[PDB]
Amino acid sequence: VQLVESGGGLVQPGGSLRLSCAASGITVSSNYMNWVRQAPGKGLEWVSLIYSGGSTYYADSVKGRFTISRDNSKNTLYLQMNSLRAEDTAVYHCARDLVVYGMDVWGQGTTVTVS
Amino acid sequence: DIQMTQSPSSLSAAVGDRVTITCRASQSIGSYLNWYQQKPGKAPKLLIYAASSLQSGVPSRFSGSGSGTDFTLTISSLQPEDFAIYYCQQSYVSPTYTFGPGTKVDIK
Amino acid sequence: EIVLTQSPGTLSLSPGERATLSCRASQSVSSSYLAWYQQKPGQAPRLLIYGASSRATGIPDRFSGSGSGTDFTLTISRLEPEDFAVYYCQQYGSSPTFGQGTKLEIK
Amino acid sequence: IVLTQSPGTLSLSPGERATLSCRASQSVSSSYLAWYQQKPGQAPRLLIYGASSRATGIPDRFSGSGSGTDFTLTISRLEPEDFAVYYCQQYGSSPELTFGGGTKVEIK
Amino acid sequence: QVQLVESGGGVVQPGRSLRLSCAASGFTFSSYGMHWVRQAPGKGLEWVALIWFDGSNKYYADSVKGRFTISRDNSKNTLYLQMNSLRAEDTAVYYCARDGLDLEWLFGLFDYWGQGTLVTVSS
Amino acid sequence: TNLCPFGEVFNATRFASVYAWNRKRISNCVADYSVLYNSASFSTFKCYGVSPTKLNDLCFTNVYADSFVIRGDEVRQIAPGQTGKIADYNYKLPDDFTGCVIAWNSNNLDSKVGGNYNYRYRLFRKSNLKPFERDISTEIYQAGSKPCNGVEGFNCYFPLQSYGFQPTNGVGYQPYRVVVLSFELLHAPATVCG
Amino acid sequence: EVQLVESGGGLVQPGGSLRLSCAASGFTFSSYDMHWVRQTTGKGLEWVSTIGTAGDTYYPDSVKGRFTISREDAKNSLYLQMNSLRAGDTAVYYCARGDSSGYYYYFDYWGQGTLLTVS
Ligand SMILES: *[C@@H]1O[C@H](CO)[C@@H](O[C@@H]2O[C@H](CO)[C@@H](O)[C@H](O)[C@H]2NC(C)=O)[C@H](O)[C@H]1NC(C)=O
Repeated sequence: VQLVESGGGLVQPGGSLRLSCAASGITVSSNYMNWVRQAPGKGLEWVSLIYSGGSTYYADSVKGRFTISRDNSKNTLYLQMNSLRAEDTAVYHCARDLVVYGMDVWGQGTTVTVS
Repeated sequence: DIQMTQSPSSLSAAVGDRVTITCRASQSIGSYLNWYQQKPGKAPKLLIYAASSLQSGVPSRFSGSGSGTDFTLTISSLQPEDFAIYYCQQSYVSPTYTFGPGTKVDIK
Repeated sequence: EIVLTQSPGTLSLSPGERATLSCRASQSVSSSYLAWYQQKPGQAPRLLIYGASSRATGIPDRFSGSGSGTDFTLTISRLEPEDFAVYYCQQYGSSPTFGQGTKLEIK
Repeated sequence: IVLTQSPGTLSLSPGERATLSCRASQSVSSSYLAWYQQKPGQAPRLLIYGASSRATGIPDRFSGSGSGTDFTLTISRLEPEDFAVYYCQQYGSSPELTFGGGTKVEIK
Repeated sequence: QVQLVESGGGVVQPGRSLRLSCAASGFTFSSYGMHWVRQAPGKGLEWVALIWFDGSNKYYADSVKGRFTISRDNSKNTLYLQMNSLRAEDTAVYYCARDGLDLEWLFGLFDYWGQGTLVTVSS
Repeated sequence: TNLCPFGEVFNATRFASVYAWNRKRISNCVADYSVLYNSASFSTFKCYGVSPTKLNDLCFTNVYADSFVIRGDEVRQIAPGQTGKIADYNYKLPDDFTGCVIAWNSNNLDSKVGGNYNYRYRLFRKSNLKPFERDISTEIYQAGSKPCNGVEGFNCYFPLQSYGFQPTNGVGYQPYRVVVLSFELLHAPATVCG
Repeated sequence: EVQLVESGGGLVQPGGSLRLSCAASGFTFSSYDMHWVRQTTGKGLEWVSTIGTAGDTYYPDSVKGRFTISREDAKNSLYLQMNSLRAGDTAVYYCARGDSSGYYYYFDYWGQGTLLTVS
């Protein structure tokens, strides 16, 4: 099992960016999927969560700005980031959630810098 | 906890113009909308209930249309007496009825 | 809605000793949603314990959690050079909530 | 409450076609009649549940059909291992859990 | 893959006690229902008892109620059936099975059986 | 003509789990809603499409009573247009729900020392439950692309999870008994009114 | 003609209590529902409580336990009993009459309201 992230780069403030997390060994369209970021010098923090049924949950600080979508054909989980701010600079990891058993599959992450 | 949003917060028009305000719902609430008009400092009054029925005694200029999560109140020709703060309220969920913010229609 | 505080902020120990890391919650929460985590520098986190005392698959036997209610505890029987990283405690209400992180260091 | 299987001794050559029945009064709740296989001296194993299905590890040569009072279990060409006693059971509700009798099949 | 084994059996004169045990592995033994099916020689099958997940919802059969107790341990993965005041008809092979239903809308159906244990009652 | 069965739904000894929710049909009885009023124990009395003060002047062809036992901190999911583990896999109400939902507390009626693990809920499901549908199954969920047959291991998990109600437990994590009375109206003539 | 003259407002110390009424006229006061609606400069129109035709009471999450509503059919008076007032309680309270058209609920006639301030 692997989780490979892509799309990271440099984006000027107020712009848009599109992250992807291709998955192999676990189906994107059949599990709970989580986006968790790691700002430097600070611990982990939840960003979003998508149910197997299409339900979407977002954290308080990213409401309205972020959108999480998935495509079954390419088996890749996304996260769309609009109205970017300087406090979003972190490393974004994708994880698969079992709720009771926690998240056991992670990705090495993609890095986002805005300035 | 049902949020209610109205826009625009201000709309000015000359006498005899057509006035239109919009009422939006957080979730699909069907046809359970009620309109209000409140003169400054006086008692609010009910103009249209269920978004299509005219209250028992109301000027014929006012009319209503809309369904789902977007509702519209239409005034054909403004008169000097129709300057007030309008409200729109849902009656779908009970007993906790929640009102909108209100729209102040100024006269120029 | 749930704030988890882990004490101490940074615990200094030596290899072989028994560690005592805690994760205190603001309100009593079911023990069937607490998962400890480990993260070494420049790496993705690893799952150690789910629930309150169950070792995850592929996890050595040194880690053994305990507790219920509000006070929880992670215990390592003997510290090894590979057990010095950042530890996280995760909770679950309507969405995951994470702690502030505790880092183990050599005495 | 009661279950009946007939004939109890079916004479069939290897291969060909086989037919079984678990007719009983007091029609099943929805479709709850199950089938089991018991080779001699070994614990029984399930073949068909829900009156038409296959358990995990049941070859496609076993088929189930029946609704209400009459039920049947169908097997295509019999490999020289499906010659044993089968059991039919009503499940689903109450302590009425009952098993049938025995429908062992003859080799020749 | 589900593994069920049985321990306990033999010869006992009528009027004493015996205790069976069925250890299981290969699945979570806190979310599945248990059973007890016994077989007198050359006669047929008969269900005996049933126990839920928590070990509190025992439904015996009509012809065994009064001297049978079904016990469940979840910290050890072992099912139990204590036998008291054994009669002459009680000699059989006892099978422990696993309930493959939700236990609330429906119960009953066995998905995997054990092997069995002969018990004899005479002198 | 007799008093309606709204005396056993609210006062039954044993209540159903969320996934296997029991449904009662109520018909050909004179509606007696007085027990709902002046109870001082119903901690949630919400009605959708009909006001609770006008229940005694309305004709209802068929009244459906549904009973669950859920966690205290997720009673809000039982409503039209709500999403969650319960409202998407266990229970569902359509966007045009016409009824009243009620829920009170059972801190010491269903909870026992050491934990009452009787009440369970669906935790894994492929799709979204259709409204007013009860999908009950024990088939083990296949999370990955490799077919799984019976075994329980990696990428192969049980669909049902048990609650953990206890005596000393938080208010939001305490058991709640919730009843739904869908006052559905049919195009067929209203055989029963009032 | 349906006038709802509310009365009883005035300066009140924090944590105090009041009993404000709403006198009616022109209609039967035992067949219709009574509600209390408050208007604030901050959050606008809000629903505070209500009483029905069979002794039933309904209060919002914040109002519950603090305020109680009452009816008096003989004297045609509707009361609101308020206990343990908080600082953020200043508003103009309107008593309203509840009317229906089938399944829809609405308020047809409104009062004048009294200013209530906690100091
Ligand atoms: C469920 O049972 C309780 C009592 O066990 C009922 O509460 C009683 O309600 C009647 C109706 O006025 C009162 O006269 C009694 O005083 C109440 N009992 C107590 C102990 O106060 C309750 O009504 C029952 N539920 C339903 C729906 O009928």
